[PDB]
Amino acid sequence: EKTRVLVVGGTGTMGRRIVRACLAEGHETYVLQQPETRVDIEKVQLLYSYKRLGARLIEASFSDHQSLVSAVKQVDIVVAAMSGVHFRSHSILVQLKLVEAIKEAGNIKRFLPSEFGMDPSRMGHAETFDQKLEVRNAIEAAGIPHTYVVGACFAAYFAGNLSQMGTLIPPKKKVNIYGDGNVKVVYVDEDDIAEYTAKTLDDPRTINKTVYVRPTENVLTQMELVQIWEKLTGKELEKTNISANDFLADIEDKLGHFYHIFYEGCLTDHEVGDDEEASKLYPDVKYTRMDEYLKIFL
Amino acid sequence: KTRVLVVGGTGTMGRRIVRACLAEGHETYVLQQPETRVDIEKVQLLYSYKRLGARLIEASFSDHQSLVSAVKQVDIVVAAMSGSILVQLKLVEAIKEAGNIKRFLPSEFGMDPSRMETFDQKLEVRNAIEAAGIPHTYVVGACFAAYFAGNLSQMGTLIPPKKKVNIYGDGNVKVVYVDEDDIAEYTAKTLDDPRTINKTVYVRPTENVLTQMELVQIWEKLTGKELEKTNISANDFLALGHFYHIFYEGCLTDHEVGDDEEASKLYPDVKYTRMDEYLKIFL
Repeated sequence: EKTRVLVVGGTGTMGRRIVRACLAEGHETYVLQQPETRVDIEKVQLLYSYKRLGARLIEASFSDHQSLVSAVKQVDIVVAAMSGVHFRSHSILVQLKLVEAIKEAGNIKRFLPSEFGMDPSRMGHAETFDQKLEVRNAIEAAGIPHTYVVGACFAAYFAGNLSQMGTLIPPKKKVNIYGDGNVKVVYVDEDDIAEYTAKTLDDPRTINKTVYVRPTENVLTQMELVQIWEKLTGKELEKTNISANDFLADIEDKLGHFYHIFYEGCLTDHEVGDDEEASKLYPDVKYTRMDEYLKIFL
Repeated sequence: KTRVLVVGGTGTMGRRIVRACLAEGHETYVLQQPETRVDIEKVQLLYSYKRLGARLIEASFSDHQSLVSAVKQVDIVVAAMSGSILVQLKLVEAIKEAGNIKRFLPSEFGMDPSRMETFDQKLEVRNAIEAAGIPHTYVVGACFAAYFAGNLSQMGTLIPPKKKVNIYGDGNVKVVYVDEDDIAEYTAKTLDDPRTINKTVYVRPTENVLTQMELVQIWEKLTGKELEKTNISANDFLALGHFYHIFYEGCLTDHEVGDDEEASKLYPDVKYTRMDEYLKIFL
């Protein structure tokens, strides 16, 4: 009656939260560990800390198809979390090795690919979305049941820096505001994305569906967010409004993923049913409001 | 209540010291240099310290006055380098200029550079420390278990061998194997202990003075399997560097230490991790 979950990418920013959420939810949790992590002091100490909490380590490589199928047949569900900072420009596409291994094994009840972000296929008029769309097309062709978890703006990347580029912590005097800071955004603590992911991966209501992560009180414009900050610090920030016009679309150096969120409005340009939204399907997840999220920075 | 500034608090050894200081009750400070603000792993780490009670001090190593400013906020400075050992000299000159530091522990937790390229560097740092007048403690004398024990002292890996193990020599050369968290804990009990001021403290928990063969058979008792041993002579050992002094010349226990200078006897309430227990997580 307990679900066996394999987390692929268990040592990344988002991967490690999913490993810990799956353990906190009672899942028998398996963590893919590649051959090349036996020389990496922080990856070994990280992987073996999951073991202390009950996880299991299964070694396999992505280049080695039999070790991948040998790996996914020890589990019921596969979650991939393969984007950001310990990954590469194309390691989303490496999930096609996983889909081809999952189909050969036949036992997989669900596959949750690396999707935690803007819903691609809402992005036909803008590549990250093409790699994620190609991984979905392979999932669906192979007949693997899926959940896509989408719709979130990572708080460590857009909230803790007041949506400032160039930094991950609040600025001391200035803040650039995009447009009129009037575009609604969905700032979410990545731990909440991970907890929602671990509650949904075996919920029968979400099989072969998309699950939007939009906890209501954290739907917030950028100026509403920096006003949660200004209030906490008691200090009003100097605000340069940046117009849609001012367009780095040319050969300086970076994204313009920012333009999709803070100008297009594309995280909140589509109402969500309460049968498609994570805060509503899992109301027991006391998600982190952004006034509490930011307090750690004062 | 001692205040402690931990320089290098995001390294593998620094981060254990920050947590050991906070656990002992010290008022622990960690530097956050300006290069940190784009690095997500350092940022998660640093603010995970704030959540446990530590305070961050913004400063940079190329701006002398913020280091001076940073060491004035605190009584004791512990450096732990893993990120370059000679940047402790800039630290030494700021600690001179601020004059308020009761004690400096420089980055030294490996093997003692008086037996003794990183030791010309550790000794240059010591001579700056003692030229400058700064009361000091040198915590030395240990093989970190994550580099020499979990792998049963195999090179190229950090997890134990499946079926073949290499034995250096007869494997009857005594080595000292210490969990790095006990190095951090000892480092936290010692930084303000009146007896270790201007002394050198040896981390040599007696039950973890082991030959490589004795360690390989702590593993053989846990698993109940015998590994295939290939004995590798001194001369066959050819391309650390450091493996040859530790395992063929026995550098870690040429000198027998007194109970006045050794952490497990100065602090016997520290129930250090034995290798029969450190290795359990790998089965």
